[PDB]
Amino acid sequence: DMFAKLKEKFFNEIN
Amino acid sequence: NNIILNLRYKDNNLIDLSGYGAKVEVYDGVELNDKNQFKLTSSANSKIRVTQNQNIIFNSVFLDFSVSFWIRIPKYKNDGIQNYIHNEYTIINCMKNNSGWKISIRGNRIIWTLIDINGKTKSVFFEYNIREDISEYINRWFFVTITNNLNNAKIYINGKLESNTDIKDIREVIANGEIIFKLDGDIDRTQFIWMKYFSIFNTELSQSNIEERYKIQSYSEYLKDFWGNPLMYNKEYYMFNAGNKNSYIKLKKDSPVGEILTRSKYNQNSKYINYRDLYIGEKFIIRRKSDIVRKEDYIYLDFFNLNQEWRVYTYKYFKKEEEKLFLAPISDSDEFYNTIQIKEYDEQPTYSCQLLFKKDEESTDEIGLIGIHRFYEEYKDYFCISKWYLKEVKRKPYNLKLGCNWQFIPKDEGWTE
Ligand SMILES: CC(=O)N[C@H]1[C@H](O[C@@H]2[C@H](O[C@]3(C(=O)O)C[C@H](O)[C@@H](NC(C)=O)[C@H]([C@H](O)[C@H](O)CO)O3)[C@@H](O)[C@H](O[C@H]3[C@H](O)[C@@H](O)[C@H](O)O[C@@H]3CO)O[C@@H]2CO)O[C@H](CO)[C@H](O)[C@@H]1O[C@@H]1O[C@H](CO)[C@H](O)[C@H](O[C@]2(C(=O)O)C[C@H](O)[C@@H](NC(C)=O)[C@H]([C@H](O)[C@H](O)CO)O2)[C@H]1O
Ligand SMILES: [Cl-]
Repeated sequence: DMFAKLKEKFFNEIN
Repeated sequence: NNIILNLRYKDNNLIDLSGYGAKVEVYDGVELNDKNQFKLTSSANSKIRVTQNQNIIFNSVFLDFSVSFWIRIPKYKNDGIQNYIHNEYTIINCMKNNSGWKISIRGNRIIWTLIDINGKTKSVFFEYNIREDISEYINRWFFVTITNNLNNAKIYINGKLESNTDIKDIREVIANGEIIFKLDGDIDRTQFIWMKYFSIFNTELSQSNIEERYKIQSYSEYLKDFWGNPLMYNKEYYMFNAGNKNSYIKLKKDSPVGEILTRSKYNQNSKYINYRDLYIGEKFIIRRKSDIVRKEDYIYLDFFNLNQEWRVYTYKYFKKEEEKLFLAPISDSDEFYNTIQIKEYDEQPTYSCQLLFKKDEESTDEIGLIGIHRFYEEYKDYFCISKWYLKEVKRKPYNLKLGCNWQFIPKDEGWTE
């Protein structure tokens, strides 16, 4: 679930 | 093929494999490995004595002979700079009755010296810069060749001519001495030298022929690290961009992406040296996808963060020509690719490699090459994947400026900073 928080950040980063 | 001495590793020993059968005595202080590398240290028993076949020496007056080898000379100590610059020491010697040849080092200089029986002496050297941000010579394997005829003594580096001395004033040079491998002179206890593929020829080698030997002896099925050593699986590495020499990768704060930063430099006050720090940025590790990393292997590019091994991914469905790579825990996820195939697109000798993302170990589709790109933040450089590189790498001659070109830097005792 911490991973999910990281994935969410990644998608911010590229959008 | 005109080779009269060919020192090679065999059975935890170095042996002359020229076919002329010289005696080679390697003493206990010499460190060896099966990659043919040998190490000369400051200790007294760290030496090699070679007793030549007395039937095939070089011609003492026409002076028609060549010496080739690879060498790796450690970086200076930041606090031993004056001893480094000023102390000359011999590394290899072939002298009889005070005549013959020798190979010497004086800091960043490597020197060839001839002495005729009359006592006349002439030298020629190769010197490399000690102020470069990134040097291709400091602490990295490179190829040396010295050739002699009656008129000129020349030094070639990596197949190319560097120095040229007229040696006409040199008369008869005694040829038949023992060759002694040993650091000789005023040196530090920490001073050492790595060498490999030492060979002597009874001919003046041409540049064309030397440039070929450089290519042949450069070739391997496996990749190399920054220093020119084998690149390995399961080994910690810093990452260098041969297209962005002064940049490094850092995990962005509380973000799963790689930002690109400028290397810190030598910041002490000495005005003889300059360099960029090499031991900075994320620490990576290469894993097999199922020892030595070979071209076309399938790998995982991982790195250490928070006492844990994280992984470098690409988003499967990125839209633009490039995109930020995803640096995150090891995880199954259908939104990302983890499979990288490691490449060497350059046809010429190099320590650079490229990293190609694919769907798996079977697919023929190519997702992009790992590289560096400036993103819209004001702009900012990030660790990226790119399909743009995919056509650029097709260009001839291979473009060395592409940011898809990477080298791996492990810690090394020959580089302190
Ligand atoms: C400069 C740039 O970002 N190039 C990217 C390009 O962007 C387009 C425009 O670019 C140039 C260019 O220099 O490439 C200008 C040229 O005149 C074009 N050439 C022509 C017409 O002959 C050329 C393009 O390559 C096209 O392929 C051909 O059309 O583009 C850029 O000027 C333009 O700019 C913006 C404008 O400035 C903004 O103000 C405005 O808002 O919008 C426009 C666009 O919106 O944008 C153009 C595209 O829109 O786009 C292509 C994609 O086709 C590439 O992205 C290219 O960027 C290159 O990306 C790759 C990754 O895919 C690398 O990241 C390149 O950077 C690095 C690298 O790592 O390789 C960093 C290194 O420092 C540098 N190495 C060094 C120091 O040696 C290398 C580089 O490889 C070497 O410099 C040479 O290979 O680059 C990145 O440049
Ligand atoms: Cl380089």
